[PDB]
Amino acid sequence: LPPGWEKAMSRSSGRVYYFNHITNASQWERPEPARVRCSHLLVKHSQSRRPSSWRQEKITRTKEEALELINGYIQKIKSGEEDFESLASQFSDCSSAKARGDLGAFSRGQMQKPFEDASFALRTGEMSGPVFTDSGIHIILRTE
Ligand SMILES: O=C(O)c1c[nH]c(-c2ccccc2)n1
Repeated sequence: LPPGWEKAMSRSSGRVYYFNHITNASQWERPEPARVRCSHLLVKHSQSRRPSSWRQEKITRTKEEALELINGYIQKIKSGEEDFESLASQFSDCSSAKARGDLGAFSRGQMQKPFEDASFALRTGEMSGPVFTDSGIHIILRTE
């Protein structure tokens, strides 16, 4: 199995699924470049390094409330009810929101490590689960 992937058991259904401990992605089916290109949606919380964004001068939501918001956006994106770009534009606490959350291409050595590791472990087109850094909690979409 590719980097980060492990076989797991669903508590709900008792079916096997696969879980990636580097991206936090999970999927039902059984699943390195010099540069990748990613978009993200960042939800900040009261313990972020900078609890402020273009959306809200003072961010007061708890880390747990940020995680519920992230999980509801992942749900909508996976159901096809919303697309990732749309929710990044509206709700991301990063100023990249104005660019549909696009960060452009980057190599290793540039981003916070849990972000970098998640970005380089995703396949093209693949979205992470919740990824925690000192900025807050991210959903990451690898686009190249
Ligand atoms: O204000 C912050 O802490 C912040 C805003 N954006 C980011 C960020 C951008 C790209 C990758 C990881 C974090 N951090």
